[PDB]
Amino acid sequence: GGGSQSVVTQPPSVSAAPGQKVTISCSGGSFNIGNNYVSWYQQLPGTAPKLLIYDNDNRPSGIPDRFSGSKSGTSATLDITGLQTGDEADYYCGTWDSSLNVVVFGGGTKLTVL
Amino acid sequence: RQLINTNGSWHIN
Amino acid sequence: MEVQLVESGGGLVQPGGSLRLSCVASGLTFTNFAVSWVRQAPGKGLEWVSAISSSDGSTYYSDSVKGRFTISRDSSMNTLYLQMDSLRVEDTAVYFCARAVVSSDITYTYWSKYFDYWGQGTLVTVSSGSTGGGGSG
Repeated sequence: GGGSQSVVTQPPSVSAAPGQKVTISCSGGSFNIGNNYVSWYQQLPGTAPKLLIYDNDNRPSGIPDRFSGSKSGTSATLDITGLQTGDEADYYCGTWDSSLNVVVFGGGTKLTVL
Repeated sequence: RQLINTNGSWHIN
Repeated sequence: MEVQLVESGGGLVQPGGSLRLSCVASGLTFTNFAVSWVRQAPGKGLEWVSAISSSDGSTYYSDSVKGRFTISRDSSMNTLYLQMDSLRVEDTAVYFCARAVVSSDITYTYWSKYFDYWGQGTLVTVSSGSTGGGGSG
């Protein structure tokens, strides 16, 4: 199809030059981000998605601290500082939705570094 | 934490 | 030892047909984790599809695949499957196997479900070759 709407919304794209800071937000509702825990994923081109953040702001062992997450209200945010060209990828937040009863993923944000 | 790992159960209700 | 969640069984099929995907874990355990299949349609975002509990074998589905898909496991303890019947063009997507860490508060109302490891995924294309506009989906 063409354009559409998502349960949890993210900007379609974000960009910044090497070294800068970038933020990607997810806006949801009470039944998903409002009451449940958010996680974030990095999907490198043609690559298996990988967990960046879990339970709103925790980092798994091999994830550098320039990646950070926070949650407020029905919104969640992923912060990436010291941007690097290798950071180019699609980013998704994820959360259980108590109404739809599925893990809902945000629409996705394509990060370009230039 | 408030959370408690279900040890492998996708859901409980 | 290499760590792998390998999916396979992906392929081109006609609408109405069926396929069986399998996901094999190597170098990682399923003990104390649930497992899900997540797909990604052409140029779209990640969509949860189905899950199974390593604890009691309970099964769960998104409303869009219910009655058509069947998730299961066998005695190997490191292998699960996704039987896909009555396939529809919109079922076209790359299917990822992903290990789930699941937690909830004591009243089972607040939930934390995240995927800490994923496979490269297997591609499933459902079409007759006729679509009216570019690729299938």
